[PDB]
Amino acid sequence: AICSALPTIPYHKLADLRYLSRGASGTVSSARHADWRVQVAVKHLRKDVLREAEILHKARFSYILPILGICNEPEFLGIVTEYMPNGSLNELLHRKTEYPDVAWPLRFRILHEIALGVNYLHNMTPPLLHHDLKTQNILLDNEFHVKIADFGLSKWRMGGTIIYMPPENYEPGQKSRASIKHDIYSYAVITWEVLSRKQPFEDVTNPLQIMYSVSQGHRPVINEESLPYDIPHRARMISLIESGWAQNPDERPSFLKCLIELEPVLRTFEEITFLEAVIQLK
Amino acid sequence: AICSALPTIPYHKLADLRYLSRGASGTVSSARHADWRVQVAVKHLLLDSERKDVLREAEILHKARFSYILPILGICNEPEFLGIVTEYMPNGSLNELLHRKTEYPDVAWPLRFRILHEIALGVNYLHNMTPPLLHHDLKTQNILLDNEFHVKIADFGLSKWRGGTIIYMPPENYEPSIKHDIYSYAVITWEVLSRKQPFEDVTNPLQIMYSVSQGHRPVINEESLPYDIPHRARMISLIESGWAQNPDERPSFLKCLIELEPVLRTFEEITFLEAVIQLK
Ligand SMILES: COc1cc2nccc(Nc3[nH]nc(C)c3C)c2cc1S(=O)(=O)C(C)(C)C
Ligand SMILES: COc1cc2nccc(Nc3[nH]nc(C)c3C)c2cc1S(=O)(=O)C(C)(C)C
Repeated sequence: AICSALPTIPYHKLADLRYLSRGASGTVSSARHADWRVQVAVKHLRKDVLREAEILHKARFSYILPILGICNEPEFLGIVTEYMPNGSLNELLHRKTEYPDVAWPLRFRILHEIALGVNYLHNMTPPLLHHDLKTQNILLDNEFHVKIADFGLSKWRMGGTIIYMPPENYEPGQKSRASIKHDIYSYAVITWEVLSRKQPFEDVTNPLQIMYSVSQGHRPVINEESLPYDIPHRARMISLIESGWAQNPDERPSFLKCLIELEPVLRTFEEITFLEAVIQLK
Repeated sequence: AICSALPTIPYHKLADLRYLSRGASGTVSSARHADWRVQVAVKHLLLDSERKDVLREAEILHKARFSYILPILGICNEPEFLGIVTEYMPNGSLNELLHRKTEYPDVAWPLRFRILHEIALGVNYLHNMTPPLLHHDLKTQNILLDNEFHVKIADFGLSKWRGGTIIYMPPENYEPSIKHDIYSYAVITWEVLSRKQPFEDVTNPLQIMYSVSQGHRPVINEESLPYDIPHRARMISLIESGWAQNPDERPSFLKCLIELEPVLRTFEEITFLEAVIQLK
């Protein structure tokens, strides 16, 4: 029966408000809270903003973007969260000039924390299904620890890129929106993307042509060029990817199964290697 | 009107339960959550008032959620067992970091200043709540350190909405205030910058209490606070105003933070990372 209320933040308490990005969800800005003396992120532009705040507030966990409050005024409506200084996983994987090396321990830690975050959502009462996982909404804190964001399409078990969407979701309905095998598919594509640092379906022009290929059973390429033979635990990771993005949803594993497979892999990395991987990025 | 409920954790979902420490508040054990696959910490203990105290602590932790407050994950509320489940802090307490000198020969200045800044950020947040939450039991022992040595404030047993060690207690509190936490903070600051035990040459805690009531404080000289400390004069000023005999002369955490902000800006981000790697 222990209940915590989300604080209401007056818009005038946000100082040094600076534009970060503009998306479908709305505009993201950075700011500093004048009383709390911390940096914050603000997602702004009704019911859909409040629904996302409610989900973030209820789904609080170590690998979920921490919500600090809501701006609910006639003048302004926005979601206030902790500021993620290292942006998104998408930026880390594809900004190769900015990041020439992303050490294996760190890539494996990121994959483990994404699975830990999604598993938590799935274990809630009732289960919370993300349904829009992408490298763009896997955010990175000051020490490159994962924070999952974007709960706009996230539904309680009661436009942009399609590369993380299972083929059965292309023509939606009751069954597809209800599916508990959607997030694992997205996770399988993210895993491939993290281990290769390549754009899934890079050689395909139209995203509609990607959709046609995926429905036939075609997936991002698994070979020596995309996934080199020097990748730690390559065979095990390939097995996880291929089961995760299987055409038949029934053949895709649960996040629990995924985590039990990843735990021995993560134990082979000494703690200092995670620290060294992060310093290499600065 | 957005409300979040604290999850109830069945005791059987806590695997590898191992003793860590025993305190006045209760026993602390480490464990792993069988479904969530994460390491956790459990603070556990049979009386109506004793049960109510644990529920009070869990309520405070749940309501006072913030970046520098120990994150609560759930409550174990069973006939068989009653406990508070939180994130596991792998680096223990600030007390251990400052005084285990063989384990930690160097604690670089950027990290010491970052710790001091995060303690002030955490306490300021508590003070800014509606109504204000006053810690009233700040000590180096309940300043916990996460995997990257970021601060998490714990122990909300004595924390009130507006025993043990007396070294962090203002003299007016001996015979029973929004000016208690700043006093504790001033002692913690001295302790962080010196790595010495406050009043180390005293054989009885009553001798500390008598000294403090007479306006005497931990020594500030070249031996305790060397001349090579970054921003030494400013830090000494903060310490001395923070532990002033007259509570009215002690600053607010807002003032304290405005004082610390330019100090923290002089350190490049990579120096914090290098300070942590030096500890491993
Ligand atoms: C450094 O760039 C960003 C930092 C962010 N920190 C926290 C949250 C962000 N976005 C967000 N998602 N959902 C909510 C409710 C909020 C505030 C952040 C977003 C960015 S960004 O927009 O520049 C990026 C890296 C995603 C393009
Ligand atoms: C590594 O040692 C500890 C880690 C801890 N991690 C999280 C919480 C702890 N204590 C706690 N305080 N309040 C609550 C509700 C809880 C669970 C931790 C305590 C320890 S310890 O007891 O070994 C130490 C370092 C304080 C002596």
